[PDB]
Amino acid sequence: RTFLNLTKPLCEVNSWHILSKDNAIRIGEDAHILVTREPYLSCDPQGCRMFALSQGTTLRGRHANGTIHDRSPFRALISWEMGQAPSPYNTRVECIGWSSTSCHDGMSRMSICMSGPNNNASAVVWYGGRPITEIPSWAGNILRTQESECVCHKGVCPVVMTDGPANNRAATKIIYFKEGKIQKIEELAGNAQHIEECSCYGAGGVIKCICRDNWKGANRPVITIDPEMMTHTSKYLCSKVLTDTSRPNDPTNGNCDAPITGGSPDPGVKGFAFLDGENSWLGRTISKDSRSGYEMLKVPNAETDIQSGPISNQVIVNNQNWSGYSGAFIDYWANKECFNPCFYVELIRGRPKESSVLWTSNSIVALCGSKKRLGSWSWHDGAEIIYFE
Amino acid sequence: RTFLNLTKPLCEVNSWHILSKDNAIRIGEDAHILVTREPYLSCDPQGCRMFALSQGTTLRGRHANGTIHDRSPFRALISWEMGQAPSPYNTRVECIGWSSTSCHDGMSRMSICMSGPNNNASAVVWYGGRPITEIPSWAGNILRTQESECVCHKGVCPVVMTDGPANNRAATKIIYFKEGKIQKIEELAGNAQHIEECSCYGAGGVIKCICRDNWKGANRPVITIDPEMMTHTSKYLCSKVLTDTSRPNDPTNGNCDAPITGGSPDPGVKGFAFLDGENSWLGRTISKDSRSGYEMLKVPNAETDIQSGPISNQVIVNNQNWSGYSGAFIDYWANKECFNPCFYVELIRGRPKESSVLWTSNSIVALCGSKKRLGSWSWHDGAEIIYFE
Amino acid sequence: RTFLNLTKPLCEVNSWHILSKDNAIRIGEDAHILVTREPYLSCDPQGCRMFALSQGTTLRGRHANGTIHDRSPFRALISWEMGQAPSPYNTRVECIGWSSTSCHDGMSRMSICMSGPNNNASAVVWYGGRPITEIPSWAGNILRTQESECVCHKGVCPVVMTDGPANNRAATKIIYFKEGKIQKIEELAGNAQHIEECSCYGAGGVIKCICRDNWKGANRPVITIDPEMMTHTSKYLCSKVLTDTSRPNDPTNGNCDAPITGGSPDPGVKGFAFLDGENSWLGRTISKDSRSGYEMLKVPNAETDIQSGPISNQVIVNNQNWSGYSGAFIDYWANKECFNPCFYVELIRGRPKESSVLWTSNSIVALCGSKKRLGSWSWHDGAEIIYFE
Amino acid sequence: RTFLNLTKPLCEVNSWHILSKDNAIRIGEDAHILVTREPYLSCDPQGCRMFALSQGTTLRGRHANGTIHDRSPFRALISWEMGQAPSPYNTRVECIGWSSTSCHDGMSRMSICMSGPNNNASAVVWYGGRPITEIPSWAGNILRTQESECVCHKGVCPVVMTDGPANNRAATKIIYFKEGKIQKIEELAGNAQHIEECSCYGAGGVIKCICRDNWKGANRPVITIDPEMMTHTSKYLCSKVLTDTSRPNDPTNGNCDAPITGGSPDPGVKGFAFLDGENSWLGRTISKDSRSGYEMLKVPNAETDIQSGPISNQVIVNNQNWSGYSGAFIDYWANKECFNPCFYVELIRGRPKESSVLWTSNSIVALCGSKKRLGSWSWHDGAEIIYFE
Ligand SMILES: CC(=O)N[C@H]1[C@H]([C@H](O)[C@H](O)CO)O[C@@](O)(C(=O)O)C[C@@H]1O
Ligand SMILES: CC(=O)N[C@H]1[C@H]([C@H](O)[C@H](O)CO)O[C@@](O)(C(=O)O)C[C@@H]1O
Ligand SMILES: CC(=O)N[C@H]1[C@H]([C@H](O)[C@H](O)CO)O[C@@](O)(C(=O)O)C[C@@H]1O
Ligand SMILES: CC(=O)N[C@H]1[C@H]([C@H](O)[C@H](O)CO)O[C@@](O)(C(=O)O)C[C@@H]1O
Ligand SMILES: CC(=O)N[C@H]1[C@H]([C@H](O)[C@H](O)CO)O[C@@](O)(C(=O)O)C[C@@H]1O
Ligand SMILES: CC(=O)N[C@H]1[C@H]([C@H](O)[C@H](O)CO)O[C@@](O)(C(=O)O)C[C@@H]1O
Ligand SMILES: CC(=O)N[C@H]1[C@H]([C@H](O)[C@H](O)CO)O[C@@](O)(C(=O)O)C[C@@H]1O
Ligand SMILES: CC(=O)N[C@H]1[C@H]([C@H](O)[C@H](O)CO)O[C@@](O)(C(=O)O)C[C@@H]1O
Ligand SMILES: *[C@@H]1O[C@H](CO)[C@@H](O)[C@H](O)[C@H]1NC(C)=O
Ligand SMILES: [Ca+2]
Ligand SMILES: [Ca+2]
Ligand SMILES: [Ca+2]
Ligand SMILES: [Ca+2]
Repeated sequence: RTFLNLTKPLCEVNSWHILSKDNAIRIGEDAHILVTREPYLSCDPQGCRMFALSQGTTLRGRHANGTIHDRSPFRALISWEMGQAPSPYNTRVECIGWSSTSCHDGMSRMSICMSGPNNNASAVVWYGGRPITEIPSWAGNILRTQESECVCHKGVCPVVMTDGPANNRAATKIIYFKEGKIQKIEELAGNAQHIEECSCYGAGGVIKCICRDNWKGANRPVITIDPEMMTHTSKYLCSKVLTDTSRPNDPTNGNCDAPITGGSPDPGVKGFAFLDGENSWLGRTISKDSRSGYEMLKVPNAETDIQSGPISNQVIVNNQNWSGYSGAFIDYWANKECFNPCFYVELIRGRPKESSVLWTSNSIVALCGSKKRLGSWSWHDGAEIIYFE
Repeated sequence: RTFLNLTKPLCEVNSWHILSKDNAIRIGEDAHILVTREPYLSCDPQGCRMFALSQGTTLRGRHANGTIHDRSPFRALISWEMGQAPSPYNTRVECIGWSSTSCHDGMSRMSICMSGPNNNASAVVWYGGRPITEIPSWAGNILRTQESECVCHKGVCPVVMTDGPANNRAATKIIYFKEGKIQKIEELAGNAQHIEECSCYGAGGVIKCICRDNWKGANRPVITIDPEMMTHTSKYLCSKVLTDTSRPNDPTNGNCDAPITGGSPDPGVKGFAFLDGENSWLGRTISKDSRSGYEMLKVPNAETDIQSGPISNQVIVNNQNWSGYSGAFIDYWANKECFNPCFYVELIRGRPKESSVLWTSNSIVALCGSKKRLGSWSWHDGAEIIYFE
Repeated sequence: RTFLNLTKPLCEVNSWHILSKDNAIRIGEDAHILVTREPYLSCDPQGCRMFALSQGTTLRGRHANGTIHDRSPFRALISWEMGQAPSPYNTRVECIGWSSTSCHDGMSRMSICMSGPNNNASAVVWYGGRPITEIPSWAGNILRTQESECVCHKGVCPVVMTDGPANNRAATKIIYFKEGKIQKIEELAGNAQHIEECSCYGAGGVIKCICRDNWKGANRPVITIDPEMMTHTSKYLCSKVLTDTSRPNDPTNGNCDAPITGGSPDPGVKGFAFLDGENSWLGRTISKDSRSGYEMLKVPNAETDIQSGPISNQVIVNNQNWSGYSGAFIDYWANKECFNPCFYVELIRGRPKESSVLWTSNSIVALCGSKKRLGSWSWHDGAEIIYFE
Repeated sequence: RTFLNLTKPLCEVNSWHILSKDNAIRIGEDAHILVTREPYLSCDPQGCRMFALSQGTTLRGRHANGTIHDRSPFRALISWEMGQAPSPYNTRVECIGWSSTSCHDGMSRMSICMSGPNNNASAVVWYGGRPITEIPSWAGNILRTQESECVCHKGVCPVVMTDGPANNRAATKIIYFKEGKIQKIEELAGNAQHIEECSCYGAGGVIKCICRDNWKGANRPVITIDPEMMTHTSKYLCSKVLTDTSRPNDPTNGNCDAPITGGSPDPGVKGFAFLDGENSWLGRTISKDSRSGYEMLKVPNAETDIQSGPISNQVIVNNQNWSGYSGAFIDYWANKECFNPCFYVELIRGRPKESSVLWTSNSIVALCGSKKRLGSWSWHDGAEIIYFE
């Protein structure tokens, strides 16, 4: 056991293979499955786990009614063995709250959750399963964070947090942790105009966080973090291939340093990309308006070229099925000379798009890169809504 | 592993951060969750766990009917991973009976349960998960104990027990254990006139037990124990801020050495406080009459000053929601230079306050000290009783 | 770490303290609890576990219907953490069949199950979780064994087995195992005329098995086994206090060497006793006709004196409640200078005594000796049969 | 821990003893049990586990409806502790997909699953719980594999795969893995004309794979693999005792080098055999037409003599009960001088044979060889289909 160092480059990726799928809604139709949303996966030296914000009720329970609501005193971050569906019997409570992140540094796991009222939230930072630090809201408006895993290097794990408006300038900070203790706090710098729900990974000693601009941009903000110097820079993804949801049609040219407006009717969704020159892949919903479908697009130089377009594609979820948030993770402890990109897609079921039921929940699908040319099919949730009526 | 020694001082506390909530009643409305009461938490070198007295049925089961009853041959102390809800599938039986205490001495856990008929109860003392000692009733009237964790120092774990009337003078003893064997027994001494359900913690080589006087006082008795000499003193919390339930209004002056009587209609409830000069916090139900709401009041010198009032407060459970028992615990194995205060609140649902159902049970919330000034909100149970009708 | 040696003497016993109780039937009214019968307990260096023969269905399942039947291809020996109820989620399948025994030699656990048709059953002997040895029926009539734990000394664990009529002379053997391999087989010798379902325990290098004579005696046969020499003798309990069920009134004198007959209407039930001169205790159903109630009786010199009677008694289950099989076990790995006797009572619910349901199952209660004079109460099953109607 | 090698000989087998049975359909009538099919068992240094392809839904759930269907994005290979029934709470996801194999090389477990659309399937190869290698379909027609365990020798684990028509010549390959990495690929060679679903086992440094010819033969193809040279040969079982399902009556002579045609109405079923000169056993369904009943036949020189007939038999499942797939496995880590043959029988319930329900699933029974002459009885599933109507 030692601290993880981000000493390896990203593996070449040409295709995406299936890693895990929990079929939670299908199973939760009759088994005791907790309602969730905002899932992800995170790994450690022993393997990978799935994570999500429980709503403190089962899917078939009468308390599933009303779970469209994002914040309550009944939510908590829970983790479970990858592949299983989350039940009250197989899940570990990482922390209490309604927004979270988590990562392993090679020694222990840090987990963070925000809870409390809108104008007075606080974060609690846990390490090795114990509470270490507490951070009060600094802008009095829903202190909140990534909703996917953080990334560590030589013991130092940066985390992106925001507090302030969802539709206006907000106060974002990069907080650098070691064993759950604050090493440094920076205010967000650079040209990104709004930051939410960053999806982050590391490679070659560099951490990149592709985030959600909920205020103006249909293009995604990118923050580049040096976890050794504990400094960062920010801007937008340059590609004309817009990846936020509710975006206009892709334009002739993207914009590296300003948001591209437009889209209807959603201001944003969590998402991700892996940016590695020619070896760059962008995820997005297939629908430009809604959280339906999901596609991976290989867009060489998407980080630096406003003219970059797709040279290959892979449908992860067809546009006849619902998707949701998407984010990045990597099994940094794999026995490979490169760090292989993985991602998950949250498959939201229920409200508001399916209003024949009273609840909102999701299942999870996750895939990682392949150098091979693999065939594919749609990994939709798979549940029949009529069965819940 | 080594014996825990109470060598550290209490951490400074200015507010309370969320530690855990199990949402047991919400989840138990449709998953297989045990009916409980008298819950608490207790930690060890590896972490913290939740404890409670099962009723030997699930919340939705037909045998949940009648569970307002406190004592039966179908109760047992159970423990389980912090944050999970107590099911028949994830709970460890610590011992059999209907009143208990438990604590880890740094090497192993000691667990104690009382069972039997009112006029002939006995305690069984467990250590390392094996029964070590048995203790028969000495006053033939519901031999009973703490209903929250005991505390250990150099292997010596004092426990406060009582046998005798609930509504008149009784026979309290402090029994000193090491590896589940009786080292010494003392009869209660000092100015506390009635002792029940003590909530105890350790700091700076001194163990403090804040208890319930079910006979006269609305102020809580306080026993101070020297675990090395195995001797003690007792009196009452000096503060005018009364913390028992069914208490009258706070008077102008409290009384260190005599009970402050009054209040209606109930003689008492298990509660707690941390007492450390200016760094003192008293918990109580917000209602002076019923087990509803729960608030933490910072009252400097509450332990010694009859005129001490609150300088701050934090609502833990709003007064439109049910509370219950409350008690102290500490993660004595945390990687801190001080012992940080934690507490839990039992959130009782069902009878007698909610008679639309035939059962009585509870969920749990737990919080710990923070040196920061954190925002707060209500951590009420969150179940809808109508769903159970 | 090492093979257990039976070198310690039995602890002095003056009353019985509660060890465990699973409340399976109460819990199983709603939770997913397996139908069982023929339970017992058995310990190893880490702790104690509960055992029983599942019927391959849950209590509330439609397949619980018809579970009065003793033998099917759907039964198996399962073990689980002491105190929990047996569910499909927390039980380990030891082996497959419809008669069993099990014991730990200090290194690993041996478990044995018989299965197959009446005229052609077979035993499979398991060790450390792997199948070691198979034993075919020698008399073509329901090869069967103890239905409670065996006992090992220096790695040698003798097991008593019977093959032959239940209501006439049969063929009993003592098979000595080591690591699941047969070391020696002996034909039953001595004065016991019929042997079934032996309840065995060890002390001072000697193993005593108290059994059920289903053919003639209402007094119980006693087999004494020397595990080093691998030899034995047999006779009956001498006491006039008869302990099998469906017995006549206790006569003026018992008989050391021949069966005391009589009783109505059933030939036998599994039972046990601890025999240590003055320190001797006999368990039996309170009713002399049916398996109801259960009492422990201290009968000095029960093993040698035909006029020995009780000098103390403890009611374990009141005569208004159903009991069932009873058997011996000891936690040989306790941190004590003596081996402390323990026993369990099988609490049978359903058919044939409770015919308003279609199933037969049980719950378990277990107790151990105390040197103290402890109060007591009835530890009956606690389920309300009407809730299953 | 070392790499396992196959130098030991097969144990002599004269009868079959019961190893395990999970009773999953009986139990799943009321507990939360996953719908499965294509089960098997596989062992490692610690013991054995049960495997199967889940359908991503419980047996009682509404999504059970439609589970006759073999391939969907909702299936996954799951493993669990031998003897338990597969629930959402005790199952490990080995990989995602609708065809699999798995085996332990003495150091870690390799698991492989195929998923994707019929024309573009892909395999993901896992080792030690991590994804290692991906393989795209090469014939573009349902790439598929063994549905029972693979076998490893000195780090090398051969796997047989097929891609192509089910009803005509297809493209079978042997792929040799080491730590999940491809060491070599071979096209099928020899006189076997069609290969599906091989049941494989090792002894004397040689792996034999007994398969299913779904195109022509009612006799079973046999593939002999040398795991050191990484080469193979193929032909058919010589015996007149035909072991596929939907076969004609046994002819007077079998055929070592060509398929024997006939039987109605089904083209084949996964099965197995142990081939060891005189010590040879063939399994098959009792019915020549349908997947009903199951018998083991000892047929000396079945691998080499076309006139070889049975010299003994054992009924495993009577012909009044449904059977299904059957396959081979061995506990190669047993403490024995020889490798003892084991096998399982999949017990299919529901569609198409039991059309009164909407689902298809199964339970499992497994047996291993014995040198003794043990009696036997039928180990059928035991659920009442009426209870599911
Ligand atoms: C802390 C919190 O409530 N986060 C919520 C965020 C915010 O609403 C937006 O990022 C605006 O800040 O996104 C969601 O609401 C959403 O769009 O589904 C889900 C998530 O629970
Ligand atoms: C899951 C689904 O049905 N998605 C469909 C959506 C939704 O019906 C609307 O977004 C509802 O507002 O509409 C589309 O035009 C889109 O947005 O891509 C087509 C897509 O197939
Ligand atoms: C052993 C026992 O019965 N303890 C019970 C005590 C006593 O009744 C009082 O302390 C009076 O002695 O408090 C309760 O009843 C109560 O107030 O809810 C709960 C608890 O179960
Ligand atoms: C949980 C709850 O509703 N509490 C309410 C109680 C209860 O109605 C009574 O205690 C029932 O006896 O009444 C109050 O006046 C009080 O006690 O402060 C107001 C409080 O909001
Ligand atoms: C193997 C077997 O069937 N054992 C059964 C035995 C025998 O019937 C008797 O000992 C007569 O041999 O006792 C029972 O039937 C019984 O009385 O409740 C239960 C047990 O299952
Ligand atoms: C559990 C129970 O009800 N036991 C009762 C039994 C049974 O009813 C009969 O044995 C059934 O045949 O009858 C008694 O006379 C007896 O045996 O002592 C009284 C006892 O209270
Ligand atoms: C990958 C796949 O679908 N395998 C299926 C195979 C193929 O149909 C045949 O081997 C023909 O190739 O056999 C089954 O269908 C069957 O007979 O019950 C079950 C199994 O799921
Ligand atoms: C389980 C069962 O009932 N099997 C019966 C089968 C099936 O009914 C048919 O195969 C359905 O196609 O028919 C038989 O003639 C046979 O196959 O030997 C008799 C056998 O008892
Ligand atoms: C096979 O394993 C055995 C037992 O570990 C070992 O003695 C032998 O050297 C190995 N044989 C080969 C050929 O590797
Ligand atoms: Ca946006
Ligand atoms: Ca009081
Ligand atoms: Ca008898
Ligand atoms: Ca065929």
